[PDB]
Amino acid sequence: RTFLNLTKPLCEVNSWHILSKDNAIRIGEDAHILVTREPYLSCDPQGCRMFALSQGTTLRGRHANGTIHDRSPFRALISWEMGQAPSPYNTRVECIGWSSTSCHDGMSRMSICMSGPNNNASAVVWYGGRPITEIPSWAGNILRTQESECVCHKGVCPVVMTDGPANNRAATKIIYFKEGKIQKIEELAGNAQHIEECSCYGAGGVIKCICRDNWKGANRPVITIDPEMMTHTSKYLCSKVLTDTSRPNDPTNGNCDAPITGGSPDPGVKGFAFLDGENSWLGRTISKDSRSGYEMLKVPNAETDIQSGPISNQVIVNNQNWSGYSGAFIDYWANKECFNPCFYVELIRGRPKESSVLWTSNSIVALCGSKKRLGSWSWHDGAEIIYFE
Amino acid sequence: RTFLNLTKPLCEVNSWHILSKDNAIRIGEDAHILVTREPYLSCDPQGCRMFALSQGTTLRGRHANGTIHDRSPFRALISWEMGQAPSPYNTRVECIGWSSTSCHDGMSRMSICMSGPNNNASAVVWYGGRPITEIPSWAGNILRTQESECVCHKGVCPVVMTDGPANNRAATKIIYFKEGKIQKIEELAGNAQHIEECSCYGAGGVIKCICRDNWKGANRPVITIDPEMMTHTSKYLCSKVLTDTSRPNDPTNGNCDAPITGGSPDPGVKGFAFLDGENSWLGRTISKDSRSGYEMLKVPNAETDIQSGPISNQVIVNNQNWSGYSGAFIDYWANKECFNPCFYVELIRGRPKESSVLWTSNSIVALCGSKKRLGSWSWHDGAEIIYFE
Amino acid sequence: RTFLNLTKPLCEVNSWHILSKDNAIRIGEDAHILVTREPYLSCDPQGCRMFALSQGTTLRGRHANGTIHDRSPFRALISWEMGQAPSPYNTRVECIGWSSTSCHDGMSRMSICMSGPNNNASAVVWYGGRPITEIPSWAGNILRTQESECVCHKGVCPVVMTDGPANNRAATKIIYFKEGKIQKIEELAGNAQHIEECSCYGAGGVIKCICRDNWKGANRPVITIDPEMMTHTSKYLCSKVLTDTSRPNDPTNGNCDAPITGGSPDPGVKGFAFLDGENSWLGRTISKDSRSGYEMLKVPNAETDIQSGPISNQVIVNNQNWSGYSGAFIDYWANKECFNPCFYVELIRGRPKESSVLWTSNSIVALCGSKKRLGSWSWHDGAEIIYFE
Amino acid sequence: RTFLNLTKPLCEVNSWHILSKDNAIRIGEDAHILVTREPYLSCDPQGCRMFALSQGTTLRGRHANGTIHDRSPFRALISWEMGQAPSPYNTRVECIGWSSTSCHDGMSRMSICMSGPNNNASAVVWYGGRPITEIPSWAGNILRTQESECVCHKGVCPVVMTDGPANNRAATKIIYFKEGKIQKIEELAGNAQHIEECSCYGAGGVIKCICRDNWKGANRPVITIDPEMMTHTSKYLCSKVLTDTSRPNDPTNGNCDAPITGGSPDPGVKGFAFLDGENSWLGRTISKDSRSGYEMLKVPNAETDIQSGPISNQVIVNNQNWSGYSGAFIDYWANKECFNPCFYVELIRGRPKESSVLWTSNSIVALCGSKKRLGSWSWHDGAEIIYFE
Ligand SMILES: CC(=O)N[C@H]1[C@H]([C@H](O)[C@H](O)CO)O[C@@](O)(C(=O)O)C[C@@H]1O
Ligand SMILES: CC(=O)N[C@H]1[C@H]([C@H](O)[C@H](O)CO)O[C@@](O)(C(=O)O)C[C@@H]1O
Ligand SMILES: CC(=O)N[C@H]1[C@H]([C@H](O)[C@H](O)CO)O[C@@](O)(C(=O)O)C[C@@H]1O
Ligand SMILES: CC(=O)N[C@H]1[C@H]([C@H](O)[C@H](O)CO)O[C@@](O)(C(=O)O)C[C@@H]1O
Ligand SMILES: CC(=O)N[C@H]1[C@H]([C@H](O)[C@H](O)CO)O[C@@](O)(C(=O)O)C[C@@H]1O
Ligand SMILES: CC(=O)N[C@H]1[C@H]([C@H](O)[C@H](O)CO)O[C@@](O)(C(=O)O)C[C@@H]1O
Ligand SMILES: CC(=O)N[C@H]1[C@H]([C@H](O)[C@H](O)CO)O[C@@](O)(C(=O)O)C[C@@H]1O
Ligand SMILES: CC(=O)N[C@H]1[C@H]([C@H](O)[C@H](O)CO)O[C@@](O)(C(=O)O)C[C@@H]1O
Ligand SMILES: *[C@@H]1O[C@H](CO)[C@@H](O)[C@H](O)[C@H]1NC(C)=O
Ligand SMILES: [Ca+2]
Ligand SMILES: [Ca+2]
Ligand SMILES: [Ca+2]
Ligand SMILES: [Ca+2]
Repeated sequence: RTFLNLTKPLCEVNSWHILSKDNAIRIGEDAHILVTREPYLSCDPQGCRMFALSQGTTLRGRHANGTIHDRSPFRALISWEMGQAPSPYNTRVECIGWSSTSCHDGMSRMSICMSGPNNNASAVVWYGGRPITEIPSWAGNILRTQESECVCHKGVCPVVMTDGPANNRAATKIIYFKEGKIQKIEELAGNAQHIEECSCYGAGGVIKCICRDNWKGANRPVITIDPEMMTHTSKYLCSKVLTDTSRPNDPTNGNCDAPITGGSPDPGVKGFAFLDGENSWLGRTISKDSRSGYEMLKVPNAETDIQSGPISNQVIVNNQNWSGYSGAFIDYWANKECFNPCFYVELIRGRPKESSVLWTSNSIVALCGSKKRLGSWSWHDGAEIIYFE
Repeated sequence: RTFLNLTKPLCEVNSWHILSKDNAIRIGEDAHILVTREPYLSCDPQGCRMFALSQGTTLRGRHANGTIHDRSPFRALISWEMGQAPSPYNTRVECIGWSSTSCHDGMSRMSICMSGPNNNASAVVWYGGRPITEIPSWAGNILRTQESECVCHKGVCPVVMTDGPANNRAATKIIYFKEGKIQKIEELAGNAQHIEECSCYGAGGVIKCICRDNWKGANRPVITIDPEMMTHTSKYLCSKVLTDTSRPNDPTNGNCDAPITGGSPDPGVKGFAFLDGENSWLGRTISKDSRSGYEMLKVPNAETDIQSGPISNQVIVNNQNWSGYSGAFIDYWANKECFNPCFYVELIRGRPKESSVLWTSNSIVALCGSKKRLGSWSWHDGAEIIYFE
Repeated sequence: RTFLNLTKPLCEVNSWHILSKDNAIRIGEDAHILVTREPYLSCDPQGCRMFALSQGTTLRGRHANGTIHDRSPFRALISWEMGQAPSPYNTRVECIGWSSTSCHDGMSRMSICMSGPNNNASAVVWYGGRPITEIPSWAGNILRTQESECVCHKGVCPVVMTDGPANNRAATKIIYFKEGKIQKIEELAGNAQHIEECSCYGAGGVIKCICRDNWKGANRPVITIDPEMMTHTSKYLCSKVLTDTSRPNDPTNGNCDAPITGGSPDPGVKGFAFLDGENSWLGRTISKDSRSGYEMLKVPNAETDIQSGPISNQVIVNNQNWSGYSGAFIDYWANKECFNPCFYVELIRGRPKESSVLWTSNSIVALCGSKKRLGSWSWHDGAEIIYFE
Repeated sequence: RTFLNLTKPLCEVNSWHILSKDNAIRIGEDAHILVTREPYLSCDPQGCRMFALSQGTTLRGRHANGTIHDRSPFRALISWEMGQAPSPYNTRVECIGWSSTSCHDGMSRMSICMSGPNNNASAVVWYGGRPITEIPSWAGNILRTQESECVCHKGVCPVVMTDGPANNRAATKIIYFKEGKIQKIEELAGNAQHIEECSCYGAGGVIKCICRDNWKGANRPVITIDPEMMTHTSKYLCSKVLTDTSRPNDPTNGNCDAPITGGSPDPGVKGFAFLDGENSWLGRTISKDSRSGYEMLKVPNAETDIQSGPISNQVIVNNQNWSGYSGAFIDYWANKECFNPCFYVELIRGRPKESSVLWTSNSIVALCGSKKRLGSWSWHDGAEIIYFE
């Protein structure tokens, strides 16, 4: 056991293979499955786990009614063995709250959750399963964070947090942790105009966080973090291939340093990309308006070229099925000379798009890169809504 | 592993951060969750766990009917991973009976349960998960104990027990254990006139037990124990801020050495406080009459000053929601230079306050000290009783 | 770490303290609890576990219907953490069949199950979780064994087995195992005329098995086994206090060497006793006709004196409640200078005594000796049969 | 821990003893049990586990409806502790997909699953719980594999795969893995004309794979693999005792080098055999037409003599009960001088044979060889289909 160092480059990726799928809604139709949303996966030296914000009720329970609501005193971050569906019997409570992140540094796991009222939230930072630090809201408006895993290097794990408006300038900070203790706090710098729900990974000693601009941009903000110097820079993804949801049609040219407006009717969704020159892949919903479908697009130089377009594609979820948030993770402890990109897609079921039921929940699908040319099919949730009526 | 020694001082506390909530009643409305009461938490070198007295049925089961009853041959102390809800599938039986205490001495856990008929109860003392000692009733009237964790120092774990009337003078003893064997027994001494359900913690080589006087006082008795000499003193919390339930209004002056009587209609409830000069916090139900709401009041010198009032407060459970028992615990194995205060609140649902159902049970919330000034909100149970009708 | 040696003497016993109780039937009214019968307990260096023969269905399942039947291809020996109820989620399948025994030699656990048709059953002997040895029926009539734990000394664990009529002379053997391999087989010798379902325990290098004579005696046969020499003798309990069920009134004198007959209407039930001169205790159903109630009786010199009677008694289950099989076990790995006797009572619910349901199952209660004079109460099953109607 | 090698000989087998049975359909009538099919068992240094392809839904759930269907994005290979029934709470996801194999090389477990659309399937190869290698379909027609365990020798684990028509010549390959990495690929060679679903086992440094010819033969193809040279040969079982399902009556002579045609109405079923000169056993369904009943036949020189007939038999499942797939496995880590043959029988319930329900699933029974002459009885599933109507 030692601290993880981000000493390896990203593996070449040409295709995406299936890693895990929990079929939670299908199973939760009759088994005791907790309602969730905002899932992800995170790994450690022993393997990978799935994570999500429980709503403190089962899917078939009468308390599933009303779970469209994002914040309550009944939510908590829970983790479970990858592949299983989350039940009250197989899940570990990482922390209490309604927004979270988590990562392993090679020694222990840090987990963070925000809870409390809108104008007075606080974060609690846990390490090795114990509470270490507490951070009060600094802008009095829903202190909140990534909703996917953080990334560590030589013991130092940066985390992106925001507090302030969802539709206006907000106060974002990069907080650098070691064993759950604050090493440094920076205010967000650079040209990104709004930051939410960053999806982050590391490679070659560099951490990149592709985030959600909920205020103006249909293009995604990118923050580049040096976890050794504990400094960062920010801007937008340059590609004309817009990846936020509710975006206009892709334009002739993207914009590296300003948001591209437009889209209807959603201001944003969590998402991700892996940016590695020619070896760059962008995820997005297939629908430009809604959280339906999901596609991976290989867009060489998407980080630096406003003219970059797709040279290959892979449908992860067809546009006849619902998707949701998407984010990045990597099994940094794999026995490979490169760090292989993985991602998950949250498959939201229920409200508001399916209003024949009273609840909102999701299942999870996750895939990682392949150098091979693999065939594919749609990994939709798979549940029949009529069965819940 | 080594014996825990109470060598550290209490951490400074200015507010309370969320530690855990199990949402047991919400989840138990449709998953297989045990009916409980008298819950608490207790930690060890590896972490913290939740404890409670099962009723030997699930919340939705037909045998949940009648569970307002406190004592039966179908109760047992159970423990389980912090944050999970107590099911028949994830709970460890610590011992059999209907009143208990438990604590880890740094090497192993000691667990104690009382069972039997009112006029002939006995305690069984467990250590390392094996029964070590048995203790028969000495006053033939519901031999009973703490209903929250005991505390250990150099292997010596004092426990406060009582046998005798609930509504008149009784026979309290402090029994000193090491590896589940009786080292010494003392009869209660000092100015506390009635002792029940003590909530105890350790700091700076001194163990403090804040208890319930079910006979006269609305102020809580306080026993101070020297675990090395195995001797003690007792009196009452000096503060005018009364913390028992069914208490009258706070008077102008409290009384260190005599009970402050009054209040209606109930003689008492298990509660707690941390007492450390200016760094003192008293918990109580917000209602002076019923087990509803729960608030933490910072009252400097509450332990010694009859005129001490609150300088701050934090609502833990709003007064439109049910509370219950409350008690102290500490993660004595945390990687801190001080012992940080934690507490839990039992959130009782069902009878007698909610008679639309035939059962009585509870969920749990737990919080710990923070040196920061954190925002707060209500951590009420969150179940809808109508769903159970 | 090492093979257990039976070198310690039995602890002095003056009353019985509660060890465990699973409340399976109460819990199983709603939770997913397996139908069982023929339970017992058995310990190893880490702790104690509960055992029983599942019927391959849950209590509330439609397949619980018809579970009065003793033998099917759907039964198996399962073990689980002491105190929990047996569910499909927390039980380990030891082996497959419809008669069993099990014991730990200090290194690993041996478990044995018989299965197959009446005229052609077979035993499979398991060790450390792997199948070691198979034993075919020698008399073509329901090869069967103890239905409670065996006992090992220096790695040698003798097991008593019977093959032959239940209501006439049969063929009993003592098979000595080591690591699941047969070391020696002996034909039953001595004065016991019929042997079934032996309840065995060890002390001072000697193993005593108290059994059920289903053919003639209402007094119980006693087999004494020397595990080093691998030899034995047999006779009956001498006491006039008869302990099998469906017995006549206790006569003026018992008989050391021949069966005391009589009783109505059933030939036998599994039972046990601890025999240590003055320190001797006999368990039996309170009713002399049916398996109801259960009492422990201290009968000095029960093993040698035909006029020995009780000098103390403890009611374990009141005569208004159903009991069932009873058997011996000891936690040989306790941190004590003596081996402390323990026993369990099988609490049978359903058919044939409770015919308003279609199933037969049980719950378990277990107790151990105390040197103290402890109060007591009835530890009956606690389920309300009407809730299953 | 070392790499396992196959130098030991097969144990002599004269009868079959019961190893395990999970009773999953009986139990799943009321507990939360996953719908499965294509089960098997596989062992490692610690013991054995049960495997199967889940359908991503419980047996009682509404999504059970439609589970006759073999391939969907909702299936996954799951493993669990031998003897338990597969629930959402005790199952490990080995990989995602609708065809699999798995085996332990003495150091870690390799698991492989195929998923994707019929024309573009892909395999993901896992080792030690991590994804290692991906393989795209090469014939573009349902790439598929063994549905029972693979076998490893000195780090090398051969796997047989097929891609192509089910009803005509297809493209079978042997792929040799080491730590999940491809060491070599071979096209099928020899006189076997069609290969599906091989049941494989090792002894004397040689792996034999007994398969299913779904195109022509009612006799079973046999593939002999040398795991050191990484080469193979193929032909058919010589015996007149035909072991596929939907076969004609046994002819007077079998055929070592060509398929024997006939039987109605089904083209084949996964099965197995142990081939060891005189010590040879063939399994098959009792019915020549349908997947009903199951018998083991000892047929000396079945691998080499076309006139070889049975010299003994054992009924495993009577012909009044449904059977299904059957396959081979061995506990190669047993403490024995020889490798003892084991096998399982999949017990299919529901569609198409039991059309009164909407689902298809199964339970499992497994047996291993014995040198003794043990009696036997039928180990059928035991659920009442009426209870599911
Ligand atoms: C802390 C919190 O409530 N986060 C919520 C965020 C915010 O609403 C937006 O990022 C605006 O800040 O996104 C969601 O609401 C959403 O769009 O589904 C889900 C998530 O629970
Ligand atoms: C899951 C689904 O049905 N998605 C469909 C959506 C939704 O019906 C609307 O977004 C509802 O507002 O509409 C589309 O035009 C889109 O947005 O891509 C087509 C897509 O197939
Ligand atoms: C052993 C026992 O019965 N303890 C019970 C005590 C006593 O009744 C009082 O302390 C009076 O002695 O408090 C309760 O009843 C109560 O107030 O809810 C709960 C608890 O179960
Ligand atoms: C949980 C709850 O509703 N509490 C309410 C109680 C209860 O109605 C009574 O205690 C029932 O006896 O009444 C109050 O006046 C009080 O006690 O402060 C107001 C409080 O909001
Ligand atoms: C193997 C077997 O069937 N054992 C059964 C035995 C025998 O019937 C008797 O000992 C007569 O041999 O006792 C029972 O039937 C019984 O009385 O409740 C239960 C047990 O299952
Ligand atoms: C559990 C129970 O009800 N036991 C009762 C039994 C049974 O009813 C009969 O044995 C059934 O045949 O009858 C008694 O006379 C007896 O045996 O002592 C009284 C006892 O209270
Ligand atoms: C990958 C796949 O679908 N395998 C299926 C195979 C193929 O149909 C045949 O081997 C023909 O190739 O056999 C089954 O269908 C069957 O007979 O019950 C079950 C199994 O799921
Ligand atoms: C389980 C069962 O009932 N099997 C019966 C089968 C099936 O009914 C048919 O195969 C359905 O196609 O028919 C038989 O003639 C046979 O196959 O030997 C008799 C056998 O008892
Ligand atoms: C096979 O394993 C055995 C037992 O570990 C070992 O003695 C032998 O050297 C190995 N044989 C080969 C050929 O590797
Ligand atoms: Ca946006
Ligand atoms: Ca009081
Ligand atoms: Ca008898
Ligand atoms: Ca065929």
